[PDB]
Amino acid sequence: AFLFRGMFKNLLKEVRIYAQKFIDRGKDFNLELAIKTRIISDGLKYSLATGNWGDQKKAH
Amino acid sequence: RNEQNGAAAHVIAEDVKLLQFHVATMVDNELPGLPRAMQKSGRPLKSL
Amino acid sequence: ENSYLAGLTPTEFFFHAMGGREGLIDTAVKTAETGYIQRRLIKSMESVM
Amino acid sequence: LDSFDEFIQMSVQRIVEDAPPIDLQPPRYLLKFEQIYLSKPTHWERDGAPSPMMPNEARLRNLTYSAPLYVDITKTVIKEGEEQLQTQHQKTFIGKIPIMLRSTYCLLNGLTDRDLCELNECPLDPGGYFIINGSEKVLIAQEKMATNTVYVFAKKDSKYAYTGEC
DNA sequence: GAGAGCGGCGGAGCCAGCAGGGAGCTGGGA
RNA sequence: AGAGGGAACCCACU
DNA sequence: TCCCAGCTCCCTGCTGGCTCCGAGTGGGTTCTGCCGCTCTC
Repeated sequence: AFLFRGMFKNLLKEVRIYAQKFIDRGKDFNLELAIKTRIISDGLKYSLATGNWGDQKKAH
Repeated sequence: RNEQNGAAAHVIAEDVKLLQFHVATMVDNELPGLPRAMQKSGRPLKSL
Repeated sequence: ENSYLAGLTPTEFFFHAMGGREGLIDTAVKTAETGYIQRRLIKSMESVM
Repeated sequence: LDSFDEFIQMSVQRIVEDAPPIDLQPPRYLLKFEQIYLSKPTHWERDGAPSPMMPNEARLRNLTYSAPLYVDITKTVIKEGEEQLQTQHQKTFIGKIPIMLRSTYCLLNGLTDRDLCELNECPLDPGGYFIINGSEKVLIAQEKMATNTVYVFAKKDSKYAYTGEC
């Protein structure tokens, strides 16, 4: 749950960034291209595989 | 290149500041109070 | 109050484990400090002849 | 097994519902996440056809024993027209969650010894681990200081004679 | 348009350093 | 006809 | 000519910073950027 909270936060941040970038030109976005499952899936896989309990950028 | 063009006299101060960081961190990466040199994947560089 | 032949009673077993853990800890701990002391002494007096 | 079961049953839904709704605008756009769905573990081939994946096949082919996660999102659009149109994207795929073996969401749940032997699984295997890229991984419990309680300590060389923390 | 290549994003123990506090001399007035 | 790398982390031995 | 008040200067005490932390050895694992956008066939 400690990982999933931050990973859902990162998913929401990426969705917001993509949606804002797309609607700054005035067009309506699409949800499936906004959500990237790679963050949650690869982050959980990395944290379980390596044992470094956190983000990939902060191993120390 | 920026010395030939002349720049705006504060980009020169910015580049020399970043050149100061790059030269000194090659000699020593363990400077306190400064960001560590980063190439890749959360692993800091190994200085001399 | 019981010997090893009669068997330690479970409270005595737990207290004996508590006693032996201290010796295990001391054996694990003292090695690094002793090694550092030995290295410092040798590097101080290595060239005296 | 109970820790992972409680995680999947309650904590994922609680984290999803706890996050604030997305407000972003020139036209007012609202995003809300309502309900999560977790399917049984499955594997998509290069053709894309989904098939159930056994833990033994995951071990042999160096796969990850994971299950897809689907969430329901409601999108209400406001373009300054005084009415709003709501659109729901039911079962939106958002990621893969690795599944602890022999839990309530594993494919080996509730199976008999004959079924376990037919699936080439040891009946005496306790489970409780993850298969990540074919390697069996176990999560070790970490001790931490208890929260929400008042403790009083005393330090040696600190300027404070007595300190209480919570 | 597909292929693609590069452009960008804890603890313990010696030194330096400053700050506060007296001797001591010097110009001003007795 | 001498191939053929490295860092990090974990476990274990005396 | 000489008595004070004010400025000068050295020591003392305290705080912050830096470097160190046993010797060998056998296995295992993951990771070695990535999204993108102009560019080329």
